[PDB]
Amino acid sequence: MRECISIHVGQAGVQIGNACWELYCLEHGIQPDGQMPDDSFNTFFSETGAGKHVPRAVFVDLEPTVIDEVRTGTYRQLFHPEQLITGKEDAANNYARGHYTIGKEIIDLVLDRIRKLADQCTGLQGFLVFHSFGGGTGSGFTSLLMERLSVDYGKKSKLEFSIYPAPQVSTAVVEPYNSILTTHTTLEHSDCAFMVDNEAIYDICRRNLDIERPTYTNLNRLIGQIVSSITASLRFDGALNVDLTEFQTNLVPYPRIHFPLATYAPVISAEKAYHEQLSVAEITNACFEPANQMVKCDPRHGKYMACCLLYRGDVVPKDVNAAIATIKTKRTIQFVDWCPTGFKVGINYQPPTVVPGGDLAKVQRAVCMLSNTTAIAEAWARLDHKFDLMYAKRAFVHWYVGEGMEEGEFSEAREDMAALEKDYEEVGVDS
Amino acid sequence: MRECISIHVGQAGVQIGNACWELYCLEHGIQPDGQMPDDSFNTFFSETGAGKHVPRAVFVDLEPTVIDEVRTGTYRQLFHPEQLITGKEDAANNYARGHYTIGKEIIDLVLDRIRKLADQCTGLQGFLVFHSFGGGTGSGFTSLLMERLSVDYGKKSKLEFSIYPAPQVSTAVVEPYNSILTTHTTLEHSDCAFMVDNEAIYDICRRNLDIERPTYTNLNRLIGQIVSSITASLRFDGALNVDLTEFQTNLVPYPRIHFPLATYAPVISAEKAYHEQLSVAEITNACFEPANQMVKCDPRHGKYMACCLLYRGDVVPKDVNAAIATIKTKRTIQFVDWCPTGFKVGINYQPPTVVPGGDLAKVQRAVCMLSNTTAIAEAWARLDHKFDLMYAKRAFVHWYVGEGMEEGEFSEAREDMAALEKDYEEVGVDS
Amino acid sequence: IPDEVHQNQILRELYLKELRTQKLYTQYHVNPLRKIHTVTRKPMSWHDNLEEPADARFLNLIHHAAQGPRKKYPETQTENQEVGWDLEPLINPERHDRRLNHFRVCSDITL
Amino acid sequence: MREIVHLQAGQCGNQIGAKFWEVISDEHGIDPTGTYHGDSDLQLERINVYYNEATGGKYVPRAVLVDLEPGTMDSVRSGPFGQIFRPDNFVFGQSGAGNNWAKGHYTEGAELVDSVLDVVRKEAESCDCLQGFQLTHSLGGGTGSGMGTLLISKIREEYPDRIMNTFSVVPSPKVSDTVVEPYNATLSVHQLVENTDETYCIDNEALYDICFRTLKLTTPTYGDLNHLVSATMSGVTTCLRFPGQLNADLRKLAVNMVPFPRLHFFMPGFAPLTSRGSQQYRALTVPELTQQMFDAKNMMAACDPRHGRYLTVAAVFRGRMSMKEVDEQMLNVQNKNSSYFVEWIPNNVKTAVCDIPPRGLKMSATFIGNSTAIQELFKRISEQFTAMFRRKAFLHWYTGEGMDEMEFTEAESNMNDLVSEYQQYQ
Amino acid sequence: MREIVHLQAGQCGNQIGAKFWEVISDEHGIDPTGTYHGDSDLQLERINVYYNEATGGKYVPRAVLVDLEPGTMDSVRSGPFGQIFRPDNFVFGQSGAGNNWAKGHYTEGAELVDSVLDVVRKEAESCDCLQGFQLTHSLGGGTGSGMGTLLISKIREEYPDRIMNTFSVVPSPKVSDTVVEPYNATLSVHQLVENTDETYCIDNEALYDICFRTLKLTTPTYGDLNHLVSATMSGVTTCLRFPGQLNADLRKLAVNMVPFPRLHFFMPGFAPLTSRGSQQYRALTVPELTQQMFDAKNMMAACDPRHGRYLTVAAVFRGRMSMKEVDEQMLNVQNKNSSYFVEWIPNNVKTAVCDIPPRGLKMSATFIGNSTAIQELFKRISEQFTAMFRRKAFLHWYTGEGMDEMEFTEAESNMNDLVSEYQQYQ
Ligand SMILES: Nc1nc2c(ncn2[C@@H]2O[C@H](COP(=O)(O)OP(=O)(O)OP(=O)(O)O)[C@@H](O)[C@H]2O)c(=O)[nH]1
Ligand SMILES: Nc1nc2c(ncn2[C@@H]2O[C@H](COP(=O)(O)OP(=O)(O)OP(=O)(O)O)[C@@H](O)[C@H]2O)c(=O)[nH]1
Ligand SMILES: Nc1nc2c(ncn2[C@@H]2O[C@H](COP(=O)(O)OP(=O)(O)O)[C@@H](O)[C@H]2O)c(=O)[nH]1
Ligand SMILES: Nc1nc2c(ncn2[C@@H]2O[C@H](COP(=O)(O)OP(=O)(O)O)[C@@H](O)[C@H]2O)c(=O)[nH]1
Ligand SMILES: [Mg+2]
Ligand SMILES: [Mg+2]
Repeated sequence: MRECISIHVGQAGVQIGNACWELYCLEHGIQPDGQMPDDSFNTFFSETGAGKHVPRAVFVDLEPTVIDEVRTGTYRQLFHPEQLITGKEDAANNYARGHYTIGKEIIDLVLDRIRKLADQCTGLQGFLVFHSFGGGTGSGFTSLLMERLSVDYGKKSKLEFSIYPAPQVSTAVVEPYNSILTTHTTLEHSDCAFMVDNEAIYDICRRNLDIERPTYTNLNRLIGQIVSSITASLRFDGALNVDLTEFQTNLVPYPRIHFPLATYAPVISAEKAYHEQLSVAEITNACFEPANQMVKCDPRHGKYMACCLLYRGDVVPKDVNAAIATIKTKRTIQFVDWCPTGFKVGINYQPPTVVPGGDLAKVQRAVCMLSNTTAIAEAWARLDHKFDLMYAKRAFVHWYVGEGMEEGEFSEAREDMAALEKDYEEVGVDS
Repeated sequence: MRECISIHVGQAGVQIGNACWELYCLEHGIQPDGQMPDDSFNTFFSETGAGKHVPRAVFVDLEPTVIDEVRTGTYRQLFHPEQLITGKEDAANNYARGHYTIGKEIIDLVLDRIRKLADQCTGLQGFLVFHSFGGGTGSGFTSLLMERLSVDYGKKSKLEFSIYPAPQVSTAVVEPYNSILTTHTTLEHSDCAFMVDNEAIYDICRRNLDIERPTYTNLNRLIGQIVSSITASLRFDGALNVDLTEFQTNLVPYPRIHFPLATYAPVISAEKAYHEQLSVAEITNACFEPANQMVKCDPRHGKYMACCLLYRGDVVPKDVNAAIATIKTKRTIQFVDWCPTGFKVGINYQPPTVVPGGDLAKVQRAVCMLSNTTAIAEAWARLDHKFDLMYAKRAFVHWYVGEGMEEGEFSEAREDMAALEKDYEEVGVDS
Repeated sequence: IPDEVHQNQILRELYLKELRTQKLYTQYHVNPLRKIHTVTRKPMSWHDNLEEPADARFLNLIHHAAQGPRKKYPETQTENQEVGWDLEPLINPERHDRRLNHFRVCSDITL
Repeated sequence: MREIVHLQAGQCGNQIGAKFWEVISDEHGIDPTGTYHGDSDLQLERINVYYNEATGGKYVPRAVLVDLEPGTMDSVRSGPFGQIFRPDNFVFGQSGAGNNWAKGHYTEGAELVDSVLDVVRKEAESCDCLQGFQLTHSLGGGTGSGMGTLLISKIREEYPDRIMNTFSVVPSPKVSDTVVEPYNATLSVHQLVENTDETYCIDNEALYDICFRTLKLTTPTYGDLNHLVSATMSGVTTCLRFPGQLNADLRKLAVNMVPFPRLHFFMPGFAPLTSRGSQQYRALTVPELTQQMFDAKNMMAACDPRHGRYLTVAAVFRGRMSMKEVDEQMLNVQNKNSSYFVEWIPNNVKTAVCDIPPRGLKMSATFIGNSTAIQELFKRISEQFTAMFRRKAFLHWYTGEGMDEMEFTEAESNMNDLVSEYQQYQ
Repeated sequence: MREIVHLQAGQCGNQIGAKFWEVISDEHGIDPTGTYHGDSDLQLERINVYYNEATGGKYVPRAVLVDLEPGTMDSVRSGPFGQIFRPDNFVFGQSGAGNNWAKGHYTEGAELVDSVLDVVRKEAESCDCLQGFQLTHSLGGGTGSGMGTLLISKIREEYPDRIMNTFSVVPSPKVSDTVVEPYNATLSVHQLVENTDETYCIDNEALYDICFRTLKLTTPTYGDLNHLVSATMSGVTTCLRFPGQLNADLRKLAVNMVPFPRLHFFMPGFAPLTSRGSQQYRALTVPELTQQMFDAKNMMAACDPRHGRYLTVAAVFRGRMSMKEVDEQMLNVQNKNSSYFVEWIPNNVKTAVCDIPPRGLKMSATFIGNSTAIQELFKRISEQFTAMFRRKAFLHWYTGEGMDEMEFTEAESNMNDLVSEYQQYQ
């Protein structure tokens, strides 16, 4: 009955998506041809008369070199070929080109396949979109993707899983230019929106998973485990079951603030799993470490508004509420005085499943915390400084302006970003 | 005892009728020689006492090269050798030549065979006339063919299947001249007039059948499945059964408006049909898709008058009424205020039969849709412009004038056609 | 104002040295294994439906092209094919056991 | 069923038709003895369009060869395929015309057209239902222009409602041969305005440019030039002899390309031609075949089609192909070339595809185009006639045979009216 | 899918492509006859970027070889890899420019532009969607730099929004092989500053420096030099033909590198190059590849960015490589070198990675980086141009052909303004 639609936008969306959909098939025991050798698969797969399953995913891309690798590999028989949407020409790291020039040629094809998938749904819990701030139409076409979804669909959930531009490492020069102009869309047309930046995931894989040389496949296996633990309360029985709309309402203090931080615990190797036990209290303390956080910001600087936790495995409610008491006793961590009861707890019996060839090991007890802090103002004023530092001498403006957008729209992104950072300042003051 | 006679006039009626009769022969399990290796075949065949089956078809043309391929082809033993009536000299895309000076030699031969075929019938249901508006023989000779059938048979139903001249692509120069004079006959001597043009078949075969360059053979096999779906009610039983008189009363509100639009669903290739789940409540949406319309006109600009739906295969009557309720709740689909009961349902038990070498897929559920809309007003006004643009200073008129028809008949066809387009404007308005 | 009596012999010697330097294609009929188009034959015109043989080499090329990367290559060639390369289960899939494998089960009232 | 009597006139016409009967007997697999040795039996389905059955399974062509010098036919009879013609149809005089239009029309024409019309009466009466006639000639010689125009005039008053087809080689300035060349072409166009249903215009400049630059031939012998013309004649009438999905015979193209009765001059071209070395560097596709059909280098008339407006275009295709590709290509060339094509006739193009191409080739192209650039040929011919007639050049040869001097004034008044009709509709 | 059409200009223009079409043919496994000998099916997946398809399984390059001296193309045609090109692509004149820019721009340019734009319409219209065009030339001769500036100006005007990649070989004071080469360089960069999207500055001093000091070749004939130039030309646009974990095609490098439209001059350099004896003591790891890459020894320009400021940096990598190492090594060089990098643009570097390495090699990279050291080459060229123009040197072989004398001062006003912009951004 319950079901969602995945919208993998961009080259990062495809590499994330095939990491997620590889994990889903082995989780539900479905072969690459789609036929198995119970309604757990109903949330993402669609049943036909012949015994197959079609994933409810739409791949949004503007370059054919990233779709044809999907159509050639092992999963060529899995996905329906009309779900993979390829543009004729890439915007090539341009928000403006994917907003006014390139994106309106295939905006009709995306909304048509959205209509077909939502027609098959008997009741639609929400949408998941996957994209990155850095790229052109991963940030650009996503901006006009939300405009059509919000107007057509009123109160349907639309989750925005994003990748923030890292403060130090980058693969572009116009990367801060693309990120700030997407603040207009996400502030207005997003029910929820996560972010993890790549520099933080770089620190964890070096020291926790014991990998000298990882690529984006080992990062996207980690991000697949985050989404799997989120949606498994929809797919499997739980001692406490938490739906998609449940923790959506319970983490946001204001409609202007819908930006949690995601962390996962434990992340250890199969040789280090031979040594250390993994209990409920041991994995609870690991989510509060600023080293193991998956965003380069320190909650020790800021203040927690609310907390959402997602437990999986041999998890007893006795040990959950015992470890919460220990965390409130330590004075290194703080909570705002206007949220005394800030936690939310969910438990599922099924342990997380592992992928063959992956880096992690199979674990009984795991937790995926969703905490909203005032430490996100640390990673915004840094990017607002660098967006102001480049734009002081008026650089790269001729490429964006000449494509159709006026020069005053850059100044519009200044005040909306300046006002949004002011709304996070008034949260942290105590009454 | 319910029997019909098919008449293929001109070249365009031959290959359209060629796609039909190779489809009909395999639908009834008959060998190419015409002898079977059940009274269903009596609608379209006559059983000779020796054991051979003869089609109820008269192939008439003025050029011998298009019929001589039939006399030596695969089913050269199927037809009677005298039914393949062949003229001496072609009309050369002249409505004047095929109506007055060339068609007067062959009209005596064809009415004797219609009389001899209809004398064999113990009960008659209707005629099936296949042609196109563009060519001279399919236009001029069909004009005086139905004039003689009107004075011989009083209240006999005559289905008129015609290929409409496409707005953009055209294989003739004098093509708009033929269609304006042709409508004068069809306006008075025809009970229905099914309109399908070539250009929309080109686009539907591209994105749905995934064949980039279709020829006439792939075009007419789509036409054959529409005609086979209409006649499947007569030949085969069903939960709901319709006749030729059934939808003639139910789709023609006024004597001047008998031009329905015919589309088919699904049109899915064998590679994709392995993937999708096909149900009754979702193939009704494929009928009302503006891209899947078989005529190059926008149904969203016009208002519907009536719709006739013919489902085939594993169809349950709860599913058609759930699908109609889904369609009527939408706002893009519009209906006139003087017709709330705008639908009609037909369900048959036998699924459509695919042809070896065909492009379609073996599907249980298929639907044929016949609507009479106000969206065909724009499809004639675009051809009303082209004829009057030719007739500004008498282009190509001297070939028709020297034949034997007078100059004032071109204006009389324009005056009748301009009066007919004003009928759509006065009935399309709400009260 | 050109001199055509010289232009013609310039073209003649040009074509002649092109004839001297021309080397023909050595008859290695290579075709892409991806896609090639067809034209549908006539229903009644029996000049199209003659009995005629079909190549088996290109059939083998189709049956080798429509295949998985693991079946094609012994070792992986690029990095994007690394996901899903090993699809085998390390433990047998005892999905029938409701004891250790909790799953959602349909009820008769909802259906 | 539908038959055409082929007719050849003059030295230029006889050499054109000798190659024509050599190239289309290859299509039907007829040996020079006249028997049948072929591979596909479709070649006897439609062979009576151009041939007459003889006893013993021998086929003879339906051609009449008229000339005034026996020095041309004995070369034709000593040719490769010279043994198939009937010796009765060889009609000739003994005294030459001398490249004078008045000789072949008034002096020596009246003694021979009694015999020639007797021969063509027997060939036309032996048909089942006559489609029309075919004539190959040139507008620069005494026999090709003088007797040819009178011979059509006698035909039309006997057979009023037929399809009269003529091929003419138009005189050219850069390949000017005779000193009285504008005299012959001006007096012959006067008759071709009111006496023929369609005329094909061929220039000798375009045949030289095509055979040297595009074909890259070392030796442009007249056989190779005539091999270019013969591919046009075979491709125009291929819908009579060869079945296809969409067909267009002579009368279907007669109505469509003639909007007004004084405009029946066309520009042919052929499009699968390739150079000596670019055989393997080419892709045989319909978009490749369409652009070379429209290419101004491949026009068989020595005038720029870019300098005028197309009235109507007919493209006759061959080989196995799919015509969704046909209609998309012809809309592309109409849409992107808005200025060249006329606006008073949308969809100027007409197409026709036949299943069987010429042997040794997968696909073939036949172009027939009606343009307003034809006035450039007629204006240049008219001024050379005007320069001669002002000083009365070479008139004593023509006026001494019984032809009045006012007939040239009537001819140029008739011809200059035709040039204004081209500009009137342009 | 996305297409770059190749163009040539001059004797240096033809010799660059003669080695460039050889090196990528072996990359795509194409023999001199033109067959396919490949072990990976992924090569043929994206091959339509540079090859057109012909019948029988033939691939022909999309190159137009332009020259005014046919002796150069005859050496190209008689070369090992010269028969692959279609013969219509060779466009030649009959009289040379004589190393004069004005001769190749005004006098003989107008009679040869009609031929080359007649060809490039066929190389553009015959496909689905164009990504851009490519030009290679030298700024020392009047052939390549002459109409090579002027062929762009019409085709930029015809095609307004495309991508125009150019390879320019600037003249040098040490390898000065032409007296009039400052007159050639100054009036070409003047046209190049407004007509061109991208331009790479390669100089023969640095080509000599790399082959002598680093590669230790004893007899480096220009084929070996053109091997090094064409390896950079392949590595820049290798994302068009090969998918990667992170891809960046020509348009991706187009927007991000140029901060302003008037500064599109870059310096290429390459890393894996070593000497014949130093291979077995050298490894290939990402640090080794980036350590040698920003080294000034392997730069292919006659400028040193140690005296200047890196505006924007790029690096396009190839081979089996981890994302972190490509990111951690490039972070250190930005942080440690606080003087060579600009301060008003942080994270100056763009990065791309390609899975498919060049054959016979495991790892590789291609460098593009815009610096204010390019004004060293611009100032020393301009001062020699002003020195000779002060004393009326060689002018009547330009102004005697019908051109104004004041166009130089407008070009001088453009030349010193461009170097003024590089100073105020430094
Ligand atoms: N976390 C994470 N980020 C990625 C991954 N792949 C790409 N990115 C981010 O994506 C940004 C660049 O965008 P692209 O990968 O080119 O894809 P895109 O967003 O569609 O941009 P275009 O290709 O120009 O359309 C980089 O700044 C990266 O930060 C990935 O696998 N994981
Ligand atoms: N949809 C469709 N249209 C066809 C087909 N065959 C012919 N036509 C149409 O028929 C029109 C011309 O008429 P023809 O079929 O060629 O022959 P005709 O009607 O007898 O006219 P004449 O040949 O002059 O006697 C063309 O413009 C085509 O659009 C077909 O198989 N399918
Ligand atoms: N196409 C073509 N033209 C020819 C041939 N032979 C001669 N001509 C042309 O015919 C013209 C002379 O015509 P002529 O032979 O005197 O005509 P006649 O009086 O009927 O014999 C010359 O200008 C030639 O260009 C030929 O074999 N083919
Ligand atoms: N990098 C490089 N430069 C060359 C090469 N050949 C010639 N040049 C340069 O080109 C200049 C002369 O080129 P030139 O032959 O006159 O060019 P053209 O006039 O266009 O044919 C000299 O200054 C050389 O520096 C080469 O193979 N590589
Ligand atoms: Mg994208
Ligand atoms: Mg016909």
